[PDB]
Formats: sequence, C-alpha cells, structure tokens
Amino acid sequence: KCIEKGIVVWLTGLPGSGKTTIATRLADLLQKEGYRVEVLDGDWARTTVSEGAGFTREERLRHLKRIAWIARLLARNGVIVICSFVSPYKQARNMVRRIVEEEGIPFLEIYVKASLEEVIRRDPKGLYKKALKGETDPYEPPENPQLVLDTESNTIEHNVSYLYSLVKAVIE
Amino acid sequence: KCIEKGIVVWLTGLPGSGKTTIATRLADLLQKEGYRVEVLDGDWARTTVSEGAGFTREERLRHLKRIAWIARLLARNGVIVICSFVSPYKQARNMVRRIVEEEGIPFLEIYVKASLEEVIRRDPKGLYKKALKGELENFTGITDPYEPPENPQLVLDTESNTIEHNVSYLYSLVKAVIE
Repeated sequence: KCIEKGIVVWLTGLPGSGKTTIATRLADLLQKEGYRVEVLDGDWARTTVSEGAGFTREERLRHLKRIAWIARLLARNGVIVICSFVSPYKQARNMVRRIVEEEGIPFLEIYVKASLEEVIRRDPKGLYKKALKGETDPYEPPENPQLVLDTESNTIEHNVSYLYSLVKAVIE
Repeated sequence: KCIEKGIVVWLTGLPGSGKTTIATRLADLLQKEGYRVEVLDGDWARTTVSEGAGFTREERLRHLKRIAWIARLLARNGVIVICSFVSPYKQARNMVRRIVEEEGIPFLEIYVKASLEEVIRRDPKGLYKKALKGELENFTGITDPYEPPENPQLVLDTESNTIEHNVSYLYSLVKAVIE
C-alpha cells in the first residue's frame, strides 16, 4: 500500500507490562495487509541510534527526543511507526508528542497498564539481577491516553485487537 | 510516487565545499518529480537526533553510526536519503556504508572536491567568526585532516565546475540507480 502519511503509535508502560509483544503482534497484522511498518524499541535503540549508555534523566530525555524525531521522519514518509519504550515521565512523553504532532502526524499514546505489585511478584529473579547490575522514579500514567490496554483484565489478543481497531480507524 | 527501496546518497567533503547546497538542490529536483526524499545534515542533527554530543572522535562515530541507521530505516521504506555530514575519516565512512549495504541498500559515496586553502579562501568572514567565538575544533579541515574516498561513486569538482553542472551530474547518477 502507498499512503501519503503514516502515524506514530506510542506504547508506554512498566517493564514487564508486555508492551513489545503487543507492538510485535500489531506490526505483523499491519504488514500482512501491505503497510510499511517499523517497530522501534529500547533493545533496538541500545545497539543502534542510542548506543552509548546514559541513564541520567538528561540522557533519557535526549534519547526520547531522538526517537521522536526518527518516528517523525518515517511517518511523514508513509510509515506506521510503532514505538515501545517504558517512557515513565509524563513531561518526556509530552515532549515526544509535540515533536510528532508538529508534523501533522497522528500520535496515539497507548497506556499499556499493569500493576507494579504484580510485575515484581512474578519476576523476583529480574528485580534481583537489576539490583546486581545497577538497575525512586515512579511511573506517571498519561493524563489523556488515546487508549488504555489493561494487561491484567484482558488477554494479549483482545488488547492487540483493541489497538488494531484504533489504528485502522485512523489509517483506513 | 512509490518505490520499494530507496538509496543513500552520502556527500563527503570539507566544510565549505558546497555539500549542503548540492544536497538541497538535488533534493528539490527529486521531490518536484514526486519522490520521497529526506536530506539529513549536521545542522539538522545538531538540534535533534545528535543534540548533545561532544566532538571527540568517538563521539562523532557514535553520531555517524546513528545517522547510518536512520538513513537505512528511511531507505528500506522507499525514501531517497541525501546525507551531508562532516565525516573526514575513511574508516568512519566505511562503517556508515556497511550499515546501509547490509540492508541491501545502494550507498553512493559522492566526493565534493575542494582544497583546504580553497574553502578557507572562499569564506574569510566565516573563518573569523568561528575563531572569535571559539567554536572551532569544528572546522576539522585542520583539526582532522580530511581523507578523500579511495573509490567514490562520483566526484564533484567544485573548483572547475558550477553548482548547476554538479547538481545535474549527481542527478544523472541517482536517476541511473533508482531506475
């Protein structure tokens, strides 16, 4: 398919909330339909555009602005860009939104909601190793997310379906 | 317009050689013909994707590798990516080429040729302003001897030919490659 303008889908939520799997399944659906799609996540970024440590808030902010700009270039060239980043800070996410919206590109902020208690209770191993590896910063939910995907009340498939519906309502 | 895969046109040369003027004029030509085009240059990068980097040789590399990836992503989605950056080192440019070619994307290294004395002579006012405000270490013409490409896909002699002749010459190579 050859659409003039794409969109930016921003998945924000706690690590372990299952953001990437949702992003991944969404991408498969859209690609199968002929859409140009790019999934951008921290794993990818760490080795490519954001390689070079930095966990200071100044650094993460520079990292997020960079992602925002990359999503803006791709979407303005017809790509559906799906971003999966914890992006815990509201102000940071709002800065990302403005960069994308300045281009006239739709910015769909998706809150992938999971409970902090449940995420740590199911992964004591990971918490422990993050403690050993050098891991105070509370997650700030969106004030106006275009969608909230409750990963605990619904199945991954129904959540993917909810997101796919919104995407199509926007791009079709 | 719609093409399956784009290309990466990498302009390399000394600051002041005319790289960016060439990039923009070429970009204007292709867009007017309906192609999806993005011009990536240092001034843009400096306030966006590479906004807070120093200028150490390792810092510049991180930056160039980053540009190579952004270019690769755009190009694999049908975009003609025209790049104009300060990349005096062959190794650095070879690393950029590798990243692009890996995706199977054509990488055209264009040498915008102008001597060091020539770019200095061209812009006295500019030399003085960077020096007076201490924003040198950027004018790599001296701080980092430029290493010409061993085998560029094209050479644009900015001393012998006009910008019109050169933009037109680059445009023919680009059109020959994108079909």
